[PDB]
Amino acid sequence: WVVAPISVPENGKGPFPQRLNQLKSNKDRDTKIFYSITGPGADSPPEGVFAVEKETGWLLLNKPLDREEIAKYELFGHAVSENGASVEDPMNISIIVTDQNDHKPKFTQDTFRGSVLEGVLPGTSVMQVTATDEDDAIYTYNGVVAYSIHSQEPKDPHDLMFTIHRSTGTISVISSGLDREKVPEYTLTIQATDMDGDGSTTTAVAVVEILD
Ligand SMILES: Cc1[nH]c2ccc(Cl)cc2c1CCN
Ligand SMILES: [Ca+2]
Ligand SMILES: [Ca+2]
Ligand SMILES: [Ca+2]
Ligand SMILES: [Ca+2]
Repeated sequence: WVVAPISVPENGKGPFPQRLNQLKSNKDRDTKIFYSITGPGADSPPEGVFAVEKETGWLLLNKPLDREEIAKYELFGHAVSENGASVEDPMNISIIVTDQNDHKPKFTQDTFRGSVLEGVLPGTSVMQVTATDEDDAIYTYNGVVAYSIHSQEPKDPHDLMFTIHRSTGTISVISSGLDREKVPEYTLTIQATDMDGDGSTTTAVAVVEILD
C-alpha cells in the first residue's frame, strides 16, 4: 500500500499517542494481518517515537516532535499474516517535521568591536553585527532577524548617535559631534528579534572606538 508524506508541526502536545494515518493491507480478506513498523524513530535510535497498532494498522506518534533535532523520518511498514508470511511490499512512510518559532536568535559574538575616524560624516557605516536563528526563515519569519539598538553609553554629546540597519545589522553614525578627546569609546547594547521584530529578542554589545 501507499501512504502520502505526513506533515507534523514540531513541539505539538497531542494528546498522545496521536493517530497520524492508518496502514491497510488489501489481503485482510484471507487472514488476520499483524502490522509492524521499522526505521529511525521506530526500532532504531531514537526508538519509540513512532509506532503502529498491531491489529488496526493505526500509525502512532507517541511524543512531541522537535524539528530542530530531526526534521524528517522515513519509516517502513510491514504486513505479516497470522501464519507468519509477509503479505505486502514494505511500504515507505515519510514524516516531515514543520517548524514552530521555538528558538531565540543569537548573536555570533558577545561583543562586536569597530572604529571610525573622529571626522566621518553622518551616514557613515561602522560595523556589521549578525544574529542567527535556528528556526525556519524560508516559509515563515520564525528565524528572520530584526536588529535594533538597545541603549547607548555614554550619552555625550547626546544619546542615540547610532542607528542600526533593521535587516543587515550595519551600525552607522547618524549625528555629528564625535570626538576622541571627549569620548573615545561608545558601548552600544544591540538587540536581535525574530519574527522580524515581533518575537524573542536577544542582546549583545557593540563597542565603537573613536579614532583621532
Ligand atoms: C516547509 C514548511 N511547509 C509548511 C507548511 C505549513 C506550515 Cl504551518 C509550516 C511549513 C513548513 C515549515 C517547516 N520548516
Ligand atoms: Ca525544537
Ligand atoms: Ca526564532
Ligand atoms: Ca523551531
Ligand atoms: Ca511579542
